[PDB]
Amino acid sequence: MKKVFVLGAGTMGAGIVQAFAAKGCEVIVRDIKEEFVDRGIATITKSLSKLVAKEKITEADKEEILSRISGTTDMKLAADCDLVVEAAIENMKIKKEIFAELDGICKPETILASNTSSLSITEVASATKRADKVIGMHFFNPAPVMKLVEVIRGAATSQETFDAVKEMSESIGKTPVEVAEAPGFVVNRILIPMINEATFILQEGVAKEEDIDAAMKLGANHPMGPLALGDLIGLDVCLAIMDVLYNETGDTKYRASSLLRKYVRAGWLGRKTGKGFYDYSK
Amino acid sequence: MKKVFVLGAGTMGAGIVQAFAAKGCEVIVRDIKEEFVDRGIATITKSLSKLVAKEKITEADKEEILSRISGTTDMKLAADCDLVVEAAIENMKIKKEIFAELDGICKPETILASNTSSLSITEVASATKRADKVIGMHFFNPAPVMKLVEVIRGAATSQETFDAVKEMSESIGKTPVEVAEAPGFVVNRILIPMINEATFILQEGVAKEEDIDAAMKLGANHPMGPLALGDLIGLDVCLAIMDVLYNETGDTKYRASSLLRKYVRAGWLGRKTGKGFYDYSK
Ligand SMILES: NC(=O)c1ccc[n+]([C@@H]2O[C@H](COP(=O)([O-])OP(=O)(O)OC[C@H]3O[C@@H](n4cnc5c(N)ncnc54)[C@H](O)[C@@H]3O)[C@@H](O)[C@H]2O)c1
Ligand SMILES: NC(=O)c1ccc[n+]([C@@H]2O[C@H](COP(=O)([O-])OP(=O)(O)OC[C@H]3O[C@@H](n4cnc5c(N)ncnc54)[C@H](O)[C@@H]3O)[C@@H](O)[C@H]2O)c1
Repeated sequence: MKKVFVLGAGTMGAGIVQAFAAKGCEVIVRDIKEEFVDRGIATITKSLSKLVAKEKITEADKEEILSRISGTTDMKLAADCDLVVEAAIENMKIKKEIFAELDGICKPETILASNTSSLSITEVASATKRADKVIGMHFFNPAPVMKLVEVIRGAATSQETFDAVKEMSESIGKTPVEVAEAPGFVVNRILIPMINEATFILQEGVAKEEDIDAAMKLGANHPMGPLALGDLIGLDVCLAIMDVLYNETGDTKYRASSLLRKYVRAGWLGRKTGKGFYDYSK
Repeated sequence: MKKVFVLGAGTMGAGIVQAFAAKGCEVIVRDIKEEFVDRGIATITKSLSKLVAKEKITEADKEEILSRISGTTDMKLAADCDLVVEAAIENMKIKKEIFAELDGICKPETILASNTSSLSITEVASATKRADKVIGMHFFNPAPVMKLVEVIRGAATSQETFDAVKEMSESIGKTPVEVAEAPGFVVNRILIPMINEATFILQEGVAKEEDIDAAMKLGANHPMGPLALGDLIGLDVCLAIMDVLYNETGDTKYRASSLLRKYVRAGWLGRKTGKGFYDYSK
């Protein structure tokens, strides 16, 4: 599978597109308006320049990756691609429309994959007549660098479809891991409550921000502490993920701290608002 | 603090002996049998050679260090020490008696600190009449190398004992962090439940061992995955800590999985037994 259709062209779409293109795939990327696609492309172009300045790749590799990527708003261009990776907005109604339409359009061979962090693949695939070829392909930000893809098997995802997505992932130099679908998969299910735990510690006056983080970094060799990491993932995202784990499981274990909900209601979302657990400046 | 008494010639107490001595403190290490003390002094000795091999230090340094360390099995030898660091077995009734004993032996100014991961500094302090001078000094294995020390204030630990242990942590080149005593402090309170969650992920069929650990390594940039890390800490230790956190809080969030109890009951404790989540060799 060398021809890849990617829907959406924000952070993860752009990153995913680059990931596929950088290892020689032909990639079409589809967004809604035309300035979105352009942005997605300029995003990727800025990222590759950062790789050239690092002397990680040549200016020629950059032009070549770019040469492998095309923009469109036409969903019909999906019809002859080997893999679709949907990385549009995290809304179930819409993902179900996208996947239905994609079911109509694409040849019967095409595998259809979502990059959703928090929505059920099984539920998405149920909107199609291709459940055996719907699958989750959950990448990690920034997708061109991070080597993991959680490969999320829905209830009806075939062995054959999993094996194909696995080889496809290795073919672009990523390490796929098989996941029977469950909330939070593996990574977010471990990582996020670890961040929520650091909010509880703080809320219960056990220790202060800088200390909680130094402790995780020096005591556990984590490259960044949990609170900084929350500020970096976004506190709204952290909060939404603890809510999904809690609503899906009914398990009081995944209850978010009151302090986290308050920071999100203040708009203290982290870096991207210049304030979360830490105050930031440009 | 010129002079340090350490209880325990085991893994940690040997490591803590080394951490102090190697920065020029005198140290008296006390265990309950000579064999043990000997074992301990050999361990510092072989660890100091290793440094020597890589020209981290020369022989004169090594033996200069070794000359600062004396062994004993008599508690009464703590009478002139400036700081005690108790790293004996994790058992309340024993710690209480040690600390009662130390309170009788030591000059009024000596600070009594414990390296306990899971017992209340405050309860230990109440077995003495010098609660203001009792504190936890929680090091990380290997104590020579790992920089962090969680400094754990009991309810009655004074500002001046805190300030003193802080300066002393720094003076041996460690980074102290202030902790108001609560179960699991900071590090283990985040880290251990993370390993327990991975055991839950495994028990519920979500994904297999190696995949869980590649996920956390490649998806979150953690230096090791949590299952391997559990095997390294010892699953008996993971379980005990989840059990303290659960009995101390009454919160079901910290309930250990059944898979964890089962592995512990099989003797599959980790590397130390040659088998935990993974099978090991030599
Ligand atoms: N760090 C992360 O953002 C991250 C990591 C892993 C997974 N995810 C998941 O990836 C998905 C996308 O997240 P993102 O961060 O790129 O969001 P984003 O908001 O930055 O980008 C979403 C893009 O999808 C486009 N879009 C909306 N409706 C569309 C449609 N019908 N067709 C084509 N494009 C459409 C939008 O125009 C937008 O450009 C979500 O499912 C999210 O849960 C995100
Ligand atoms: N990784 C770790 O081992 C680790 C890390 C952080 C904290 N701790 C804590 O530090 C303490 C020691 O654990 P360890 O791993 O070194 O155990 P260990 O079994 O390696 O050594 C404990 C030593 O204490 C000795 N001992 C028992 N009763 C004693 C007494 N009354 N006086 C003097 N010595 C006595 C034993 O002879 C033994 O050699 C525990 O409280 C534990 O929770 C351990």
